[PDB]
Amino acid sequence: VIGPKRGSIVKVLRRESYWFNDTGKVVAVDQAPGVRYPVVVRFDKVNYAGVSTNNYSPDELEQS
Amino acid sequence: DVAGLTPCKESKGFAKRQKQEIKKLEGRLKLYAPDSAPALAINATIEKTKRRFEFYGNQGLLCGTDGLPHLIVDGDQAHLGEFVYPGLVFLYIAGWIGWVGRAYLIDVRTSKKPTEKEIIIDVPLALRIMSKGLTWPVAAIGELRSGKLVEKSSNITVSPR
Amino acid sequence: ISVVIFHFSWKMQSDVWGSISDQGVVTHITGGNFAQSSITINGWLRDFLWAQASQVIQSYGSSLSAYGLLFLGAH
Amino acid sequence: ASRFPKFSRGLSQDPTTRRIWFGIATAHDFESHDDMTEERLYQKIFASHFGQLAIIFLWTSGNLFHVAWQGNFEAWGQDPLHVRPIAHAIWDPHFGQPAVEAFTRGGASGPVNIAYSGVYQWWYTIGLRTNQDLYGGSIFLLFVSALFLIAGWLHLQPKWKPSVSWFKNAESRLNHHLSGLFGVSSLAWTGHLVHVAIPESRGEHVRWNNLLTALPHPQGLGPFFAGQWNVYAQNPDSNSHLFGTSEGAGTAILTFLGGFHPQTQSLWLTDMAHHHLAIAVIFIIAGHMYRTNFGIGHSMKEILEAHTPPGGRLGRGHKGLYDTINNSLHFQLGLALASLGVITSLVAQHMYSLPPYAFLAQDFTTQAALYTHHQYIAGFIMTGAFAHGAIFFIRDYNPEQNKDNVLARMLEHKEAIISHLSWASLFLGFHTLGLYVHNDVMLAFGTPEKQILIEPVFAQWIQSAHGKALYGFDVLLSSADSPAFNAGQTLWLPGWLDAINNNSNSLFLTIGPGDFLVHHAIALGLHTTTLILVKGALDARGSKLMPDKKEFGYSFPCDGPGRGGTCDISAWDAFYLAVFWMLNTIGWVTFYWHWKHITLWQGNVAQFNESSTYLMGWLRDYLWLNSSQLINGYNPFGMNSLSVWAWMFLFGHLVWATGFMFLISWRGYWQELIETLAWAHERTPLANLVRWKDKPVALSIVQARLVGLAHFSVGYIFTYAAFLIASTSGKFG
Amino acid sequence: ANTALTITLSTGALLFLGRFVFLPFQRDNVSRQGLPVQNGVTHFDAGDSRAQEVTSFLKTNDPAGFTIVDVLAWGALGHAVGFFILATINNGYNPQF
Amino acid sequence: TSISDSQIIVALVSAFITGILALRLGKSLYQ
Amino acid sequence: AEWLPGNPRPSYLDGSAPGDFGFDPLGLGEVPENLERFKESELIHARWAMLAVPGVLIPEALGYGNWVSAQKWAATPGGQATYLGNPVPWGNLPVILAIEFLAIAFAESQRNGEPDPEKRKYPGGAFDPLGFSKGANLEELKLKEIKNGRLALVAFLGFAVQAIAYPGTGPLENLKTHLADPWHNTIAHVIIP
Amino acid sequence: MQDVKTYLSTAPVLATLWFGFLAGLLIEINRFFPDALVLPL
Ligand code: CLA
Ligand code: CLA
Ligand code: CLA
Ligand code: CLA
Ligand code: CLA
Ligand SMILES: CC1=C(/C=C/C(C)=C/C=C/C(C)=C/C=C/C=C(C)/C=C/C=C(C)/C=C/C2=C(C)CCCC2(C)C)C(C)(C)CCC1
Ligand SMILES: CC1=C(/C=C/C(C)=C/C=C/C(C)=C/C=C/C=C(C)/C=C/C=C(C)/C=C/C2=C(C)CCCC2(C)C)C(C)(C)CCC1
Ligand SMILES: CC1=C(/C=C/C(C)=C/C=C/C(C)=C/C=C/C=C(C)/C=C/C=C(C)/C=C/C2=C(C)CCCC2(C)C)C(C)(C)CCC1
Repeated sequence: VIGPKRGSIVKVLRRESYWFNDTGKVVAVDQAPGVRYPVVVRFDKVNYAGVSTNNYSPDELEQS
Repeated sequence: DVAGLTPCKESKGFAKRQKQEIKKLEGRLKLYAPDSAPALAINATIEKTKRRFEFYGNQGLLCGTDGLPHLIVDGDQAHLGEFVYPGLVFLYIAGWIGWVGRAYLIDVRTSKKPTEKEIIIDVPLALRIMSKGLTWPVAAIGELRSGKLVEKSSNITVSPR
Repeated sequence: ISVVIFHFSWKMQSDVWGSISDQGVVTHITGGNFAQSSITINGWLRDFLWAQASQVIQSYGSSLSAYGLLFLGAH
Repeated sequence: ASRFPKFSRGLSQDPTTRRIWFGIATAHDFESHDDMTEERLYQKIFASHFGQLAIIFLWTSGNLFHVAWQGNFEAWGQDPLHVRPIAHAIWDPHFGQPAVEAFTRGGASGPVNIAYSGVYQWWYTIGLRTNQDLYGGSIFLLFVSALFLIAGWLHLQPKWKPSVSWFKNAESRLNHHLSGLFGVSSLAWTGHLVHVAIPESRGEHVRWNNLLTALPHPQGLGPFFAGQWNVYAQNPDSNSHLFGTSEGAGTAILTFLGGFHPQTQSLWLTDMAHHHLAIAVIFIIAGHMYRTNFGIGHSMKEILEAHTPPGGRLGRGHKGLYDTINNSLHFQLGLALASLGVITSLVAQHMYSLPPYAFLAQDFTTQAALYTHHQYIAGFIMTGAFAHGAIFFIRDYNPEQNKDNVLARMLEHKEAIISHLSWASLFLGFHTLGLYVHNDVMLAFGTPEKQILIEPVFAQWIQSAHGKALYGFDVLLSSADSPAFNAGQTLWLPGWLDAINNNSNSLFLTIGPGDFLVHHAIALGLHTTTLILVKGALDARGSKLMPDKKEFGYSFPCDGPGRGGTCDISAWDAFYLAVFWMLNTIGWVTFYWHWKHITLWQGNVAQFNESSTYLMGWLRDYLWLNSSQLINGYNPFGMNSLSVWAWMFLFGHLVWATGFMFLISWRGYWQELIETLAWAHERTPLANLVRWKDKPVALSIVQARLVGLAHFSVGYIFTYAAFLIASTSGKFG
Repeated sequence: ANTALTITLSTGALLFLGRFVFLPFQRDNVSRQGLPVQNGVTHFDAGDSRAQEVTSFLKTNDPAGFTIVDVLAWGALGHAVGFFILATINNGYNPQF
Repeated sequence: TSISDSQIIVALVSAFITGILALRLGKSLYQ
Repeated sequence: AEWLPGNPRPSYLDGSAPGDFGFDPLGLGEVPENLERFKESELIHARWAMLAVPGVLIPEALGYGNWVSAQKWAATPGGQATYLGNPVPWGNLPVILAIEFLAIAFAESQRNGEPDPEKRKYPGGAFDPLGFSKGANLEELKLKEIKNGRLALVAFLGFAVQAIAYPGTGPLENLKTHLADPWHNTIAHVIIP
Repeated sequence: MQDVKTYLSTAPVLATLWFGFLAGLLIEINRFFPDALVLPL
């Protein structure tokens, strides 16, 4: 596999993210070799633009 | 006397203001018949003013140059009823309100649709939360000591540095 | 609209509104100073905004004190 | 192609009028110019500093020359309490005869201006007596400014240009500036006071032709080198002394009396001489602290590294601060402006209560103008300090070298700082406004006894600790048994207690509930302006709305309407928003000072004590009441010498409203209107022959904000200055 | 009060303090702090011709390393102490505690 | 006492020289 | 343990050091080198207080006045300091203080310039002319030293606070007053009047 | 009645009810205990 399991709770380590130090649910992880941000994270609260989902690389997500 | 303020009982300016207000009310009264409702209203005004000034005199308020009660908020034992006692009452009420609001927010973050609970308040839940504010300081100290009052800095969103 | 109502108020208090005596002498609320004071912005500041505002700011302690309270609150 | 903004290729290639505006407005941002090297930057800054010094000295020399040429300095000196100072003559071709004869004051032969800068009192105190003295001073200062211009040109030449390392020599610069610039200058000034000012105030005439002949003390330099310095304080001036006259004069040159001169209501010249001597000694000693070339001193960097708490509460402490501060000119500018603003506030607060110049306390308009001047200057300087701190964070802050030191820790918990400033501002504003509205409603309903009048007992306790016996606290120089009172009763207390127990002056004025409310309003203003400025400084590098704000610079318009809208998201916009609050706060401060002093000078302080507790009193008994003579400067029945101040009053109102125009309507309306007008000009006959070269465009967003701010500030300053001077000089009371 | 005696005694006392009891401490502190550095390197190493330490004026033959600059510094401190003493003795101010 | 015309012209000449030096410094700052 | 029975000890205070009862509610000794500095400072402070207490009690017991009024000569101009009643010919204000400064600076400098912390606390050598280090009772002697030392430290703090409480009175006179009316003259006169 | 109770539980209706009750309480208190600057105790 690439990153966290599907449905797992992950905490964001991206400093520039609206959800830094916030918990989200993993929706899908793409196993295609070459994708830089394969992990899809759903969040309970929206950002300023109104989006509640984003893409992260496994190295900037930690398990709870 | 606590900054050169005389007690309002023997303050000449306080009595002068009493006399001036009563005289103004009586002057307003002279133009109405004794049995008329406006006359009753003005006489009620006069009684209200008299009792107000007697009450102010009886509590040992400090009047300055002329008649104006001045409040001492340094913690003096002779003036605890001006700021410390009502201040504590305010602190109890304000802490009540905030504590119960916080409790309601906590109790609606576990709901499936918290935003609907914030725009449409769960009145039974809200009321049984509000009932808990009687002993709010004890709960606040308990949560502070147990560590359930303050969120750890590692779980709070912060902007880049 | 503000300038229109100010012009109406000053013109009426100056040239129209007033009191007439038994002899027939007509005195006006302001005194007919619109013809010589409205030509100057200082005249508007002094003879209208400053002179005619003496009552709203001295209304405290009377039945017009609510007008002074709302004057300051609107400010 | 090398157009007017020769320091910016992008502006030069702009085919609009924006090129001209931004070339005018970005000239002194040397770091932003193209092909800019740190060496050239430092040398340009050095030469610009020389130019500013030359300009300042020219300004003061022009003041001297105009007072000498068109003033009544000699007549004023012969009779200070009944002569109005003259600033300069007026030659306005637009005046009428009534204006010519209205402005002929001060015993002049034509229209003149009456000075309110205190230069007459200041020059009389320091020994200047005749117009020839002032002319000589003006010529000397012209020479000094010429010398500084020559130096500024010289150090820009190839063989006299300093190096970057020379500019970064912090220890040598501090040593020289503390020892010579501060200490030796004060030593020279006390030498002047001993040799010229004091003998002049005692009737003697000491000039350059008899400096080596005139003996400052009968026992000259004997007791100085014998260690028996008390000889220089044996015979102080009596209380019957008349300034400038030998009657009642003494022989002491360095006294320690304290208090005020009974006849001039000002500090003793000998006390100021001893002051300057003492601080000169202290500064000269302090300037020997750092290590320059002789193996003794301190290493400031090592001092900063050494100062780290072992417990880790401050992190790494002050490690890396030396390089951060020495490499960043914006940090140095911010620190300098912070200190200068604090010191300007100190000057304003200390010269009204402790007047250093003779017959300056009697000049009420001069005192009020000086206080308002220096307070507004201080406020602007503080805003500049915070703006340059923000610029430091954006352009000069490196997180790599500043790792876990005090600056990084401020950036780390900036949310706590901003939230606590918000809480303090909210609490102060809510409760002060609520108390004021409560008092307003109680006065409105005819029941003044129901006011919430809180006695400022803490400040009154401090006053009692300073010797004020009015409040009866009897502690710390208000009590005879206090050790401080016993220690001081021999040296200054005889004068200090007499001066502070005199209620006719402004030394520790009596305060009450109105003073409590207005000081809390002042605290609200300071806290809110600081909130805005610190929020701008700490959110300058980024935020949740704009994490990459550092790449966009200091002053950028916005980030577009995305993410909900990003108007005023830059730190420059925080400064823009804080200028309004500082103007408001200094307005409150000066309003309080002015009203307190009007009711003090007129002798009826009961008006302030009774009316300052509610805002209708502020509107009616201060603003409406004191503007009656102002607005009557010119009327249908004539005009008087206050017509100029009435005209400036209205002028400031107009500029304030024009600032409103530039602040409300933002850009697009005017761009479309200018499009229409360009079409109209291009289609009009006999006028399409005339063509513009720069395409006319509406003002930019940042430029619009700055222009509106400038209009707002100019209107504020002119309106309040006109009102202040007209109401303090129309009734000399 | 004797000016010469007081000045001489204070200057000698502070010179002795600087030469015998405080010389090692001052030497250790100047060794720890060292020359002020501009950015990584010293001011002279950064290209400041006027920041070079004056070795010729700092040469000394005193076995403990006492330099003429140190002599001036400790003598200035001693003179300051002596003049403080002289001015306070010849003062006439008695707080009477 | 009042200043004379000789003093006035001396001040004017000094100001003219200071203006020359100012223009020189401005030209030195320009390039 | 010790200072509070059953209380867990802080890790940095094992109990081997003399007087180590584990009393550190504020955690001032968390940093080891700061703890060593605190040990040295505690010993110096305690020794000074030990030497100070007899210099406060004996002169008052012998009728030469209390310690608060011991400097009272220096406050007056021309105090003419005395020792056991006999005036001190060299006891003018500008010589004894200079002698103090120079001599104490010498001793303080010699002490500051020794590397070993153990000798920074217990130098020995020339400071033990009567031995008292050859025997095996050395450690318990250190414990006795620190015990009398903290006791004297609290005693001198009591001297000072009582000096503020009753100016013009000596500690031994305060003891006499307590012996006179032990149930009317106590600390309660100051904290709850 | 479920929908009516839900509407009455909305933020503005509940705010109106609560603030009106508070205002009535304060007004009645001032009716019986007026013009007091000091809490008597
Ligand atoms: C926008 C800037 C500004 C302006 C226009 C003014 C304007 C004024 N100030 Mg303010 N002031 C300001 C900023 C400003 N101030 C700030 C930032 C400070 C804080 C440092 C002060 C502190 C201050 C004080 C403390 C005083 C004034 C005074 C004055 C007034 C007299 C004019 C003057 O300053 O003489 C201009 C004079 C000069 C340019 C000459 C100054 C040079 C000195 C004398 C150098 C001395 C060193 C000497 C050369 C060394 C000798 C060398 C060798 C022999 C050893 C005038 C109203 C005075 C006043 O109100 O009197 C009525 C007064 O007492 N100001
Ligand atoms: C020692 C004082 C000092 C120094 C050396 C500097 C130097 C600098 N500042 Mg700082 N600043 C200062 C004080 C100082 N400032 C103060 C006191 C404030 C608070 C008001 C500021 C606020 C400030 C801001 C907010 C900014 C700077 C910027 C700058 C840089 C560029 C300035 C520029 O483009 O000039 C050109 C000069 C101007 C554009 C000024 C034009 C004239 C103004 C608008 C006033 C005009 C008023 C009125 C029209 C005239 C009178 C009319 C009459 C009828 C009454 C430069 C490094 C800028 C910077 O670093 O960019 C990143 C920047 O953004 N400064
Ligand atoms: C009189 C005008 C005015 C007032 C009252 C305020 C008030 C406030 N400003 Mg604003 N501001 C103003 C003008 C004003 N500003 C102007 C001209 C500028 C320049 C653009 C700014 C720029 C500015 C900035 C940049 C900042 C503020 C901030 C603040 C807050 C400061 C803290 C405070 O006082 O809390 C007390 C609160 C008040 C005084 C607000 C009024 C409260 C009312 C009276 C109570 C409600 C009454 C009633 C129930 C409502 C009835 C309505 C309806 C329900 C019927 C506060 C909300 C700062 C802030 O928000 O920090 C927290 C901040 O960052 N302001
Ligand atoms: C009762 C308190 C006390 C105790 C138990 C100790 C115990 C110790 N000290 Mg410490 N010391 C004390 C007080 C004390 N000292 C004071 C007050 C000072 C300051 C002068 C010192 C200064 C000191 C130094 C500088 C050194 C020691 C050392 C030692 C050790 C070896 C000497 C010894 O056994 O002392 C035995 C102590 C006694 C038997 C106390 C007897 C009391 C005598 C007779 C004096 C009492 C006279 C009188 C009442 C007070 C007047 C004072 C007088 C000097 C005029 C041992 C651990 C040495 C060490 O550990 O190195 C290995 C060491 O280097 N101590
Ligand atoms: C923050 C600013 C502020 C403050 C501190 C006050 C304070 C006060 N105002 Mg003012 N007022 C303000 C703003 C403010 N007002 C504003 C903005 C306005 C304009 C709308 C007014 C207009 C105004 C008027 C017109 C009047 C007042 C009055 C009063 C007084 C009593 C009001 C009242 O209901 O008390 C009565 C006491 C209570 C309601 C007590 C609280 C009861 C709750 C339910 C607690 C119940 C007990 C609790 C559960 C247990 C506590 C413990 C127990 C031991 C006690 C009080 C001194 C009145 C007065 O008397 O003037 C002196 C009055 O006539 N004010
Ligand atoms: C942003 C920033 C900046 C700026 C800042 C600022 C601007 C600040 C300010 C600040 C300030 C503005 C401060 C102030 C302070 C003050 C203080 C701190 C005070 C103190 C006081 C005291 C300590 C006192 C004492 C006393 C008294 C009380 C009286 C009597 C005498 C005595 C002395 C005892 C910079 C650039 C740097 C950088 C970055 C950051
Ligand atoms: C050879 C030798 C020796 C000896 C030597 C000696 C002894 C030396 C000395 C030296 C010295 C001895 C030096 C000194 C110096 C000093 C100084 C350098 C000072 C300064 C001062 C000052 C600067 C002051 C000032 C002042 C005062 C205080 C008063 C008046 C005012 C005034 C501020 C001005 C012998 C035999 C041992 C042998 C070996 C070698
Ligand atoms: C005597 C004479 C005459 C005439 C004369 C005249 C005509 C004169 C003029 C004069 C003038 C007409 C003068 C002017 C002056 C000016 C000045 C002195 C200025 C200064 C300035 C500065 C110094 C600076 C500036 C700046 C700026 C503003 C910007 C850039 C930078 C700088 C800083 C460079 C006659 C024929 C009658 C006859 C006889 C001879």
